[PDB]
Amino acid sequence: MQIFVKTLTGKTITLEVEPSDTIENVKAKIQDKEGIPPDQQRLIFAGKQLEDGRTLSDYNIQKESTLHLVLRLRG
Amino acid sequence: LDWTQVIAGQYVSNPRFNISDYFEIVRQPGDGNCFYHSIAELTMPNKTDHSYHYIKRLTESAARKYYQEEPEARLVGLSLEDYLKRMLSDNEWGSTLEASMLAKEMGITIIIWTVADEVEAGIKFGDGDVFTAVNLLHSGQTHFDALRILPQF
Repeated sequence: MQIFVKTLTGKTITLEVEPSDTIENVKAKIQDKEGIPPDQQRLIFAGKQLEDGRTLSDYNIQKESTLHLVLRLRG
Repeated sequence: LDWTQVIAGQYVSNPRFNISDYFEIVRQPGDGNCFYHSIAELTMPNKTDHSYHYIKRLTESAARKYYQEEPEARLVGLSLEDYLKRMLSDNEWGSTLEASMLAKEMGITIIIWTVADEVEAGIKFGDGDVFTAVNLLHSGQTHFDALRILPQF
């Protein structure tokens, strides 16, 4: 199915995923399309930061849902 | 300026600009305590190269209070105690996680502007605005300096 990820930038990407995909799977998909290391990624939905181990379905995240991608910035 | 609250007390925004157009940049050492030097710069009078030690202490008490519930501490995956031992080491990098905890601990707003030589985004900890906030510059993906709003604003 399809969901959208809005990057820090505000860039809006599409992702092909299953409800059974883990938040971790999703982060590796994001790394594949946009080149962002997963350990830098915070995916947020409905005011909650989403846990790597859980699935899109564990989160009741349906088709064409939009996630926010906030980065961890170190220096 | 358009801020969206993605999680409680955390806001994101997407303006594009050169940093030199709105801010003076006050460069900070490369030692790499820069995140702490940058906060000292903007919050501590008589700030010198040793002032950061005190922000590291406010960071240590902030963590004792907020670390275990910070969303971003889940990407760190250290116990509160291991985090502390690492964070208090000399040269240890600060980040958006310390900005979130210091915002609460110091009752301030901190904004980190990251630059992809221009500005790609900002992340804001706390409810205040660019004028009353502590403004940090994140550059090269690996470095912080302080910013001061230019005189005419």
